[PDB]
Amino acid sequence: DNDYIIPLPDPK
Amino acid sequence: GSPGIHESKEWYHASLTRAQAEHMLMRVPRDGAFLVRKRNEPNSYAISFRAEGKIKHCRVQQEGQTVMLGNSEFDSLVDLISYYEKHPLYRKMKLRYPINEENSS
Repeated sequence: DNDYIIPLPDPK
Repeated sequence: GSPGIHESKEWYHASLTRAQAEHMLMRVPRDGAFLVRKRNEPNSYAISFRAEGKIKHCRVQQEGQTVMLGNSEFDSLVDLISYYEKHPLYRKMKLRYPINEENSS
């Protein structure tokens, strides 16, 4: 799963 | 400022090839930039941005009440990235690169 991510301010 | 509330036009994409954005983000080494685009429906948006050279977009969701960019709800598409513009989006990104490496020094 690449070319996409979640905008979360932390490693989790 | 004026141009952003509700109606917007300058960073969101919804016409040109969306996959072509990845080939345009790889041409910018050392940090990339932050952008957005539409998905296969009016019920979900995405953010195409990248650093180094490993192009990666994102998928913002939306409900019938408020929107959910991730750990925060902001029905406003511009206010969503407005506060997150100064704060960190992913584990490092920060939408602090509104341009490609060329004259931001």
